[PDB]
Amino acid sequence: PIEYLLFEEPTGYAVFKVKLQQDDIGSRLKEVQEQINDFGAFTKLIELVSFAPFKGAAEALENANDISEGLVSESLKAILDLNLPKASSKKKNITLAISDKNLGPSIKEEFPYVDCISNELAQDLIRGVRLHGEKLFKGLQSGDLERAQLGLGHAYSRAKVKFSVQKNDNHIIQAIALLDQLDKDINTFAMRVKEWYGWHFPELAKLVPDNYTFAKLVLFIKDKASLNDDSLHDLAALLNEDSGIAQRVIDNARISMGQDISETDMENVCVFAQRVASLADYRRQLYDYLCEKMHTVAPNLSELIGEVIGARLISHAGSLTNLSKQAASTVQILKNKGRISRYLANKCSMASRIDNYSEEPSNVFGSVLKKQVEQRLEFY
Amino acid sequence: APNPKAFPLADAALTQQILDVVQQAANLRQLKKGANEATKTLNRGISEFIIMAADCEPIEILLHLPLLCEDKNVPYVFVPSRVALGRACGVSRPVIAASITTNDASAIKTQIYAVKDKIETLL
Amino acid sequence: ISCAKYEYEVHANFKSCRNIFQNGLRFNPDVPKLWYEYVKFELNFITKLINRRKVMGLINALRGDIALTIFDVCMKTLGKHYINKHKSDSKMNIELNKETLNYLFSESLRYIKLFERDYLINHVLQFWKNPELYLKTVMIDITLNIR
Amino acid sequence: ARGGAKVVIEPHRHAGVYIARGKEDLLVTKNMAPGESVYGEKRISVEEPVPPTKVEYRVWNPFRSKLAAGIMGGLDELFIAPGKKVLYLGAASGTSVSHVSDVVGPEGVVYAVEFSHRPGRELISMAKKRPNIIPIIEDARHPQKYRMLIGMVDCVFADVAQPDQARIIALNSHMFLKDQGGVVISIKANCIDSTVDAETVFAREVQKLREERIKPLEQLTLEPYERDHCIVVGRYMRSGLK
Amino acid sequence: SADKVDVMIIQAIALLDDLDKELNTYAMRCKEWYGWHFPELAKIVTDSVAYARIILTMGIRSKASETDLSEILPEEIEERVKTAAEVSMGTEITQTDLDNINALAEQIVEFAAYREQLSNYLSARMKAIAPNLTQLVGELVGARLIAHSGSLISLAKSPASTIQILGAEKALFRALKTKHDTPKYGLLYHASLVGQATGKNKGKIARVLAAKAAVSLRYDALAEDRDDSGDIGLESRAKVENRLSQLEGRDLRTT
RNA sequence: GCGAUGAUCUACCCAUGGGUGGGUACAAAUGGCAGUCUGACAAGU
Repeated sequence: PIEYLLFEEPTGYAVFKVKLQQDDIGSRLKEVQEQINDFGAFTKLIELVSFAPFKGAAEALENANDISEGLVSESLKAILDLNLPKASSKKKNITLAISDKNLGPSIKEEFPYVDCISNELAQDLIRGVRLHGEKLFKGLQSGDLERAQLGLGHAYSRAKVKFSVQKNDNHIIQAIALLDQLDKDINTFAMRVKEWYGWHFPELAKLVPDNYTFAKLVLFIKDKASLNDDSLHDLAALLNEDSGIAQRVIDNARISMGQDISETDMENVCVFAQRVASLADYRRQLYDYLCEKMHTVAPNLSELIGEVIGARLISHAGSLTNLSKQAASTVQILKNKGRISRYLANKCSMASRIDNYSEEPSNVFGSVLKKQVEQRLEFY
Repeated sequence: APNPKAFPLADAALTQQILDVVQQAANLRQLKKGANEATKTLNRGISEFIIMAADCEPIEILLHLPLLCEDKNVPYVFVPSRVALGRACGVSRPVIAASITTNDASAIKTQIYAVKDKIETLL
Repeated sequence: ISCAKYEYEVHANFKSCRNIFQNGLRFNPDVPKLWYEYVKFELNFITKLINRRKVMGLINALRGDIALTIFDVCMKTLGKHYINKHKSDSKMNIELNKETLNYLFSESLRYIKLFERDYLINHVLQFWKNPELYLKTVMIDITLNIR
Repeated sequence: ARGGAKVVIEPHRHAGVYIARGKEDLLVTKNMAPGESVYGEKRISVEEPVPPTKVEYRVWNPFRSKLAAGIMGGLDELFIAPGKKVLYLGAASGTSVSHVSDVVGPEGVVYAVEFSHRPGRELISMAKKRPNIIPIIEDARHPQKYRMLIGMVDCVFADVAQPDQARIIALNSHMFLKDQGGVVISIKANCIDSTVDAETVFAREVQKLREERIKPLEQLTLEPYERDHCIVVGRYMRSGLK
Repeated sequence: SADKVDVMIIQAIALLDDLDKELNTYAMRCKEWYGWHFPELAKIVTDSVAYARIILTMGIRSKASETDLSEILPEEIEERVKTAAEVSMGTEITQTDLDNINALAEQIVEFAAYREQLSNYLSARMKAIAPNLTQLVGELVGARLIAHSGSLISLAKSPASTIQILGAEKALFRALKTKHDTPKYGLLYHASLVGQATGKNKGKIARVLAAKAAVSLRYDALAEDRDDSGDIGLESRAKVENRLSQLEGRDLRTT
């Protein structure tokens, strides 16, 4: 009385037509349990009749949600409709083997001529299927089942536990790592090219140590010679001639003592200067972007302290959760000076707590804390 | 439609048992009173259970904590008044979080275990 | 489609064929190809019936309506399925809506070149309207006036 | 110990776990995603060169993770091997799941289960970071209801504290566990029922298990770490039970 | 001659090492970011440059399933990428974040291109400054030699055995001060000649190549009248090539 | 017009000025450690 069974997988349903039945009175027996484990006979016990894949990960997700919740999905309805032989329900109704006693009623109300069985007998059939699996399908289904398992598992998890999007923080973490190391290696390359081009012209080096402006000045000056009063006014359109620096560099170039060098060195070093200039632009841009994300995700802690410093705390702690979680002395770990510092540590622990666990932050409440600490400092 | 971020919160009778047990506890020094006190007991693994209030402004200061409680398997409750909790825990300002600590050498032992089980049933 | 072909061109139990098509569609609401041949099959139905009544009468817009209803349901369903391919920000929402509308209306354009032809294209553009697409199909209206 | 000592790593008897010897000895397992301590635990580093690379071992605080308390109190066969799979009922975090996932390693996979939400959120974070886990965030009382995601888990670990612990494992294990597969329970007297006392509680739970066919291979108390706890290792037979 | 400046030679090569180092670290970091969006990638493809090129191509797994990846990646691997994009565990990223990561990727590509630009620059400069050595032993190795010894007069100032041993000075000095046996290769390992030699032959070829390198180095270095055509180096390479293949042909077994 | 949302508490001179000493993180360098292997035979018949 178990003619058909329904089995399902992450990527697609299947229906099997059982060709026999393992006997029923004695199905805790040593022998029949072994026969379920030993594929050499369970093949005789079941053969595949159909397999209906899924269309996309999204539809597989919504389908798995439904088969959890106990309602029949559209693909499920269609596959059963295409499979099951019909009957006049009053005499000799058909039988299907399912594991969800909860699902049973929905199937019955849809098809008034099908009986869902879930005994220990049918759970054993499905266990045999769950065990052997991919050998049974004869190959109809391509795909890294296991990969689909992990993916769908994550998706179903997130969907129900209600993960949020803005509350991401690793972006803040990696952002601050970038800004720090980026300032470091930008300065490295800045003094690199500074020494290198001072080989040709060290007067500019001793004049301006400012790096990005150094890069732009290198971008203008090709060699220490092709500089006129027109170039003087051009540097005036650039940084400053009122400071006299344009006159300084033109005089030092007229008297220039750095040995002039190969043309190809001028072009490639100009390429280098363009590189460092674009990189500095990039760092400033990313800094502003960090400001944006901080004021969006956690403006509370930031307004209490500052964008970059709040990112320092979040990174060094590990994440926004952990930083909010831990008590208000580790936040100090990460005379009047000590006193005001500890007070601020407690209040920033506060700000972090609210600013994480909420669904969105409150700059005004952050400002209230800021003003309270400010009035205490004034009390000092 | 969603349960509020304070659930659970007790009815008045259970409020009475909680606050009374808290008071005797504070008089017998089995009690770490204060939000950071509570978080640090939870960390140190010496907590019998956790009371806290659900009217402080804002609520999220202490809403952080039951995360630790659920992970570590210790029960937690929200009483409807930091003012009442303060007057019952015996200090000068409103209190929003307190933790009853473990020690079996406790002359209120059976009292606290019965009340803790009441809480577990609330959940 | 091959089973439909055998069943039809050797015997043409049109009820059997329509059942095959509707079942296959229910299983594969993603395949615009299959929607295409279902539409052209119902066209074959209509044309065969029209010619048979013609020859019978010689010896001795319901149809556009059904075709365009098929068109309508195909549009709605494929649009939904194409959204659900990669199923969240308002801006990407907007651009992907733009892209799926582009795809669906390209499929409509293929339906038109597939193509009572005047009435069919008329209702196609009606359901359409219910930018560059706008200008292309108003040019199409001009070409219809030519036709 | 401190932050400057150099330790000596050593392959523990159980595959996957590792003694770290020094002036003072520790239990340490591999780490999958290097460079991010999960919960404030120190991580030994080693370096091996072909040019160099850094690999990273992680201490397993037995006070804080129950299975690790058991390992350090000595079990005979911990069924969790560097290749197999696992089901892990009751992981309010990855606090033990991080380690079990690391031991199980890249080729095996490990399933986590939770009922709660917010612990589930943190579990999602960890599952994002690490591949081995797949997280199931459902009420653990309906293997029917998440049957979607599991095929022949090769062992089970039970951490839950619900007084129907034996029934809940019976259900999930029947549905999922491979035949002749290591069930491991972490029994808790008070969590099961307070008025009865520890030894009777352990007895009665082992009885329920021995009736639902999980032949209990051994028992352990893990005394010097936590009180009234226990770890009952059993082997799932289902055929030739007696 | 203004282009006869080993000072910028050494500056350029040191810059090459550094540029490689921070290229690698930025590759690792952008891997972290975009893998957080899409974590199958880093394990599927491994070239930082190619990875960045996919980043440039797409910004969402939909555009992954749509666009074509013919030039960057062969087709089996790219359909692997498409199926992963369909089913990936990682989350999805917002517009501004995508803009910023895309711009990082442009920066990575720019450092790449600039690096090989610099390498071929150094190639031309090197054949200009010391042609015979360049032809003999190899651009990169010769550049490193002149770098390590500082000035070209110094590098030619040194004798042959040194230029053989010049890299692994550490193990050399350890062996000397504890009476073990000396190392043999040092920096001239990566010379292509040794790169085809095999074992004890690599040692012997390292020795002979080192001596000829001393000759060529010196002649490029000091000669008042230079043809810049690498004649001595070229004939030297002929010589060592011959010595090699004859040594190789000598098989040690019995027949 | 105080506080559990946190009170109190974690080297030497010249009377809130200057000079000395130590302890961690970052950079510098042509400081140091710190010194550039041997020197006629080999291979084929």
